[PDB]
Parts: sequence; structure tokens; C-alpha cells
Amino acid sequence: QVQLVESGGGLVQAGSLRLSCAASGYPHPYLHMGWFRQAPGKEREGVAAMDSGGGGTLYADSVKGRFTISRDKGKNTVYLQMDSLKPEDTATYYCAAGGYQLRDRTYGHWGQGTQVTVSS
Amino acid sequence: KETAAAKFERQHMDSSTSSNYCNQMMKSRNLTKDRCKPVNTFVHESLADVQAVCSQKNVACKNGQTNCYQSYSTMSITDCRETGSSKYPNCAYKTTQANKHIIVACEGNPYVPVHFDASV
Repeated sequence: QVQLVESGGGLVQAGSLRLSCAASGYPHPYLHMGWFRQAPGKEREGVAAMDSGGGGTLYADSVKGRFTISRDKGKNTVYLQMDSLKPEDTATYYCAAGGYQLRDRTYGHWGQGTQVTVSS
Repeated sequence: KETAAAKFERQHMDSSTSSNYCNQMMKSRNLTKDRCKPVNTFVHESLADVQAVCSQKNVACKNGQTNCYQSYSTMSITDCRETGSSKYPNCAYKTTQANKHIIVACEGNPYVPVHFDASV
């Protein structure tokens, strides 16, 4: 209901996936929503985030041109379109909401995590 | 090393039910050590009710950061503002009791207040 719920993900090749995430029961707009990931061997990093009212969209350098974030208008749903996939995109992905830009510590409302394993 | 969450409690929390309060508390909570803070707000509610604000209405902080939250309800507060002849190290405050929404920035998981932004 109020909690974020992710879907999509799993095994993919060098290649396409679409992650989605909704917090339909949270009854006000989350200003920023976005996606973070923790790749095996590495600290969690922000991948993409987008503001609810035109205040900005942001991508990690390592995904520029490959991933595209989008959000439904005035419903708390956020999508990650992942193209041009590389093995290093293997990671647990997490939906996040209610924080600022790509700053992990500013987000306290998270989805459940979605494993994405990209093969050769 | 005092955590940011603990500093927030020291600077901003006094759960007890409430014209000298500010002068007395700014001095005693050791808030005037380095400079006079120009404003400082004390919140007269349970710690839990204050931490709860981090799951209430997501708003922009005055500086534009989006990890701020406004209490759904107004709260019992004391607003402390520099007045008269206040000059470091001799800080001086005017006390105003009020019932206002609080706006806090939240960080971490557990996601707790780390900065008091304003009362509105």
C-alpha cells in the first residue's frame, strides 16, 4: 500500500530490462524518486533520480546514455529503462523515494530490492 | 562523537510541556558555544512523534533539498530568535510559544531527523 514495491528484474544478457516501482498508497507526491544499486564488490550508488515537478533529473555518470528514468504524473511510480547493458551492471537494484538526488543517506523509504544479473 | 541524530535531539527536543525559556535553554543545551544561532526551535512532543515526521508529508527544505518532511499535524513548539542586543559570546533570545507544523530533514535508516528547517 504505502510501502514501495519493485518489479521486473532478473537474468538478462548484453540488452534490455524495465524496472518499475510504486508507492500508490503514500498519499502525497514523493518529490524525488529514483533508483540505487549495489553491484557485487561495491558500495551502494545512486543510478538515476527524478523530481516530481520539473526540479531535475539526474543520472550517475556510469549510466548516462544507457539508462532512462521516468515517473507517472502525480502518482508515486518510477521506472528504470535499462539498455546497452554491461556485465558490470549486475547488481541488486533498489527503488527509493523521498530523498534528494543521488544521496543514499537522504532516502529512508525504499523498495525491497531487485536482483539483476547480466551475462556475457 | 555525537551523531547528527543525537545532536538534533540536543538542539531541538524537549518533550516536557512548556519568556525566559529560550535564553535559558540555548545556554544550557550548550548551543551557543561557537556563535549565536539566530533561531532555534524546541519541540514539545515525544521523540517518537518527532521521528515519525520522517514518514509524513515530503516537502522541500528552504534551501531546495527534497529530503524534508512537514508534520501532518501542528506541534507544540518554542521558537527562539535573537533579539535586542544579542552579541556573541553573550547571546540573547526572544521566546515565543506556538503550535505550528515542524519541517525537518531526515537521513539514515533508521530514517530520523538530522536538521530542523522551520516551523510553519
